[PDB]
Amino acid sequence: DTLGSEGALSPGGVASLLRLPRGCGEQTMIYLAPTLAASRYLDKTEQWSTLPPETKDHAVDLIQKGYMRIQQFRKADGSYAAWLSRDSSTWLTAFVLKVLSLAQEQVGGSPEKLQETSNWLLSQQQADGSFQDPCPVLDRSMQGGLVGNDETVALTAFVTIALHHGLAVFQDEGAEPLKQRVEASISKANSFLGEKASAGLLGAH
Amino acid sequence: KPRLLLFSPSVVHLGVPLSVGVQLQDVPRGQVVKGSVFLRNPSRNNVPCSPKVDFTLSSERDFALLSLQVPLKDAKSCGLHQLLRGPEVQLVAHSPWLKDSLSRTTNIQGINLLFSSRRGHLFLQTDQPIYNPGQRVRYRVFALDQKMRPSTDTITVMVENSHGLRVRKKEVYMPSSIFQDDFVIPDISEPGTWKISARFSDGLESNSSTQFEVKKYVLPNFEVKITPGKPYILTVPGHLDEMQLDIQARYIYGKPVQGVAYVRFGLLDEDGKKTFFRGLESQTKLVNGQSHISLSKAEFQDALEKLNMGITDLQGLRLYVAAAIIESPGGEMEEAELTSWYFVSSPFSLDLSKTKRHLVPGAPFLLQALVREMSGSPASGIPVKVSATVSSPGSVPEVQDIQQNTDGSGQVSIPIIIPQTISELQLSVSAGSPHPAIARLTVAAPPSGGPGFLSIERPDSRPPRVGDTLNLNLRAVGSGATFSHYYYMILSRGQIVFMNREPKRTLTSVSVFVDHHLAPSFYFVAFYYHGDHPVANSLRVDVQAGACEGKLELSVDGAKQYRNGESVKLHLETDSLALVALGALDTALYAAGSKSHKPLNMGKVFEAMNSYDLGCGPGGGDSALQVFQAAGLAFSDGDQWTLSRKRLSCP
Amino acid sequence: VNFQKAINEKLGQYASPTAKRCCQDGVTRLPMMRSCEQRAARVQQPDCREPFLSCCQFAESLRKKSRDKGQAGLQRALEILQEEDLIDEDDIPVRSFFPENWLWRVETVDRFQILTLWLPDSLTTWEIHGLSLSKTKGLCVATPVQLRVFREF
Amino acid sequence: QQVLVPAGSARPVAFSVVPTAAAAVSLKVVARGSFEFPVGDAVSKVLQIEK
Ligand SMILES: *[C@@H]1O[C@H](CO)[C@@H](O[C@@H]2O[C@H](CO)[C@@H](O[C@@H]3O[C@H](CO)[C@@H](O)[C@H](O)[C@@H]3O)[C@H](O)[C@H]2NC(C)=O)[C@H](O)[C@H]1NC(C)=O
Ligand SMILES: *[C@@H]1O[C@H](CO)[C@@H](O[C@@H]2O[C@H](CO)[C@@H](O[C@@H]3O[C@H](CO)[C@@H](O)[C@H](O)[C@@H]3O)[C@H](O)[C@H]2NC(C)=O)[C@H](O)[C@H]1NC(C)=O
Repeated sequence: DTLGSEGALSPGGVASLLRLPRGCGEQTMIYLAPTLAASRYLDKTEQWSTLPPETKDHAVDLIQKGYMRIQQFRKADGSYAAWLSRDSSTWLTAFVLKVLSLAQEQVGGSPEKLQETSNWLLSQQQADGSFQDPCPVLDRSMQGGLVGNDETVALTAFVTIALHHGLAVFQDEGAEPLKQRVEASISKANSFLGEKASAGLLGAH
Repeated sequence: KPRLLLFSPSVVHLGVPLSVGVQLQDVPRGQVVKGSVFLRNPSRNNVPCSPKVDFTLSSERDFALLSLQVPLKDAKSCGLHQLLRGPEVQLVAHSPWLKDSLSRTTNIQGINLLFSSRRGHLFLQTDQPIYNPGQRVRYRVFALDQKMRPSTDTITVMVENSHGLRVRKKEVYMPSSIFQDDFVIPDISEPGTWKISARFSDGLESNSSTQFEVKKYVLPNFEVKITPGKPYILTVPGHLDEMQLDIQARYIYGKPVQGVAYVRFGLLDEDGKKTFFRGLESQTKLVNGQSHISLSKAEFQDALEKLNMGITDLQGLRLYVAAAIIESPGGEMEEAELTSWYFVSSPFSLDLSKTKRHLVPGAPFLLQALVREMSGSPASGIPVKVSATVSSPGSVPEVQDIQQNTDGSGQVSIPIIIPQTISELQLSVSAGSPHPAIARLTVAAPPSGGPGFLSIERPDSRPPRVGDTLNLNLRAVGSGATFSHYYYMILSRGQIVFMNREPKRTLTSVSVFVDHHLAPSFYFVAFYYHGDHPVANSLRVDVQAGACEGKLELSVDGAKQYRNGESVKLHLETDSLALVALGALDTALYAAGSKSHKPLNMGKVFEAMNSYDLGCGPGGGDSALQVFQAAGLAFSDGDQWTLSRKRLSCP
Repeated sequence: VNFQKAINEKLGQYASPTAKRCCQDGVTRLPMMRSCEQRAARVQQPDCREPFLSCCQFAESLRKKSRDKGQAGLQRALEILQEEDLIDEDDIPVRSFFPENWLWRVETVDRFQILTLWLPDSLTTWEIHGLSLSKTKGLCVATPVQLRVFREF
Repeated sequence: QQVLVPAGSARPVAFSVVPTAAAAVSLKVVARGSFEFPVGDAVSKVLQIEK
């Protein structure tokens, strides 16, 4: 009921079921990440035959619709901004790489552009190993104090999860020059996350 | 003394047949030679690219026009697709006669050619030229081969936005040779020009593209017209025309708008820069929804001096008129602009592109010009006079003053006789009255010690229709040779389409039958041999406006004014069973003020078919070796070589 | 007229396009009535704030001094009208919305065929284009035929 | 309601109405030319009425 013809794979997708305006750039992934998760459940359980066969056409239309919309927010240097002509956000750039790495095969995307995207995220890693955003889309960590500790750790963990999904894009061309840099960047950030997790006092999120 | 001639188009397109011309001269009376010609990799171990076409040449059939297939799969096996330094391949002819009688050190003879993956013809069009973010856009692409017949090969179609990023990429193999696709522009899109590009999947550089503008929503409440009194401004020392315009504002149903019109004047550069006159902005009230604005010659010169310019400083700029009409009852306003008010030196313009710019000493030089009236191309009945300064070596230069009246589509062809002892020719062309359009050209004579020249004379220089017979005169000039035949060939769309010989007479005439294969323009190349030296010259013939094979006719019988909703019946008639792709476009988006990206016509189709033409000139003739290069060919006789193009372009 | 000349004369004091754009934003009247200095404090670049503040202060002072003076006439009534806006030197907006392309299709036609169609309503006359694709005879471009749709009432 | 419309002109016609339903009503305005003129047009649109 959640991922079927009456759910995430409806002709209008979950975007019409969530019932909120989706003008912002991050909201474009509501056409992508839920549709991808709905396809993963039906693929691994071999349940496409139960639904009407036109659902697969609905799925690829939603993913291509999201890819076509989100690419309008792409900056020249491979980063993504919350709005058009707005400053680039490290968090949103990570979210795009985490989702578009899975969807690029079926939408006709370019692996070269995603390799350019991950290189920009690597340039935002600080000396400690944490990542930094000059204008994050989400703040969240409020009411509970020590906001800088939670934000930097949550952002770093979110970028690493995005960079790991980006490893699936690489082939033989980027196996030596770029893939080794990303794996080292993930290991450098995991050292930051490891000491902060061992030190404790992190928020629940 | 005996030799084998090999010419071929300068660039071979992979996947489509390459027409190869082979000819031999000065052979014994009963000689018969045989061999093979094929493409081979100039790198590696010089692996031949599979297909070999054999030739058998006799003294009674000394020429052969061959078709080399050159398939894609064997081009990859040859290793050309991998590349190294440049995209070049060599076409080589193998015959024992090279070692058997010419005694050339190698049994192989060939020349280097560039290669390209471009093949076929791809036409693509959108359902509208101008869209708004949020609108769906339908586009269709047509696939045709070299012979303008439907092609079923797989294509890859891609759409990029204003910033050049792909938003869609699809691969489709298409029977019936028409592919249609829909998509919706996201509403947050930045305004600009998007581009759709379609190419054959195997042809990496076979791309054809159409582009459209996506812009923000704007619909005027009432129509606004800016109408100049004269559609151009004449600037001549001591004279300046009236410079007057009318401004009209009315609602669509007809009632005139009651309001005030604010008009401002400036200069519009050809790059796009706008420079306003700060003191000459004017405000006038509309009467009957209209207003008449006049800018005096005194005010205009005062305006130019305000920004430190003179009347002489005008250089093809446009007088810019920007009008804002504000309604009096409502207060809302609409704007309009006039960007087509050029400063011109004459009501006519001269096109001198068809001039050879290469002299043939001792033979008439044809001055070819086209006179346009800016509003339209054909300026017929206009007197055009040429002043020809013939610079002789040593003696005083002599002047020829010839004139003729343009006719037909505004063309003119003025013979200018030049002696055999000439250093350079300087031409001064003056067309139109009272204010003439001028064009000045200087041509240098070929080297004086040349081994003779060939003159190709054309009696009536009017473009022939498809089906007419054109007669061309071959006239050798200079020292004179002992040759037995003239050799001529026809080049159309970058391929050798015809080749033949013509015997040497006191007056030799070649009759060419122009059919559909030769449209829209073809090169006529002719040559003879004088003591192991080729002597050649070429002439480009433009074919008159052609028509389809068969026909497609659309007709709505009777009066074509219809009301809303009621049915209308359209008649479609065609020569065979065919796929008829239709489309209805509003006349507003195609109006004068809009840079509309005009739709397809037969002119666009013929121009697209001519994209494979390799001719980088109007005829050439300075040197017999490079007159084949100026026609688009690469050629070698075993003694001299063509240099081969640096790039698929005309430097 | 006098308002347009003075604002353009103020714009003439700034030669850089960055300064002109920051100045042109200043002379534009905000919808809600925020104080000029209060409004000018928002812009993030001080190199943009300095011309923005100067043009905003000059525009508001000039607009209030010229206020209530316009609409001359023999009548003793006074028409209420909004404050004059700067007429942009940016490009004018050419119409961008046009009716959708009906009859965008491809039909199999054997020798000849007639299509019965229902005409969408509009006041602009349109022209129909056509492309014929034949396997034996190739591509052909039809000459456009005009169809003028009009409304009596 | 008899309304005179001049040539090449537009004339608004004022009708008064107040919705008492709670769903949606399709209202249709009918215009017909008098005398022997067959001119006339009708427009039907749905008016969404909310609580
Ligand atoms: C098929 O695709 C090729 C590859 O993009 C197209 O060639 C490109 O053509 C454009 C237009 O001429 C070139 O841009 C121009 O460059 C010159 C020199 O810098 C500049 O002065 C112009 O203002 C313009 O920017 C572009 O360089 C060229 N691509 C390459 C790699 O050279 C070709 O036009 C396409 N053909 C069709 C029919 O779409
Ligand atoms: C059709 O409709 C039009 C518009 O409503 C009618 O025009 C009106 O015609 C009358 C009679 O001619 C005009 O009144 C006269 O005006 C003149 C000055 O123009 C004056 O000297 C006369 O004493 C008289 O008052 C009236 O002004 C005019 N409407 C407008 C807006 O100017 C027309 O009459 C109608 N056709 C018929 C056959 O009734």
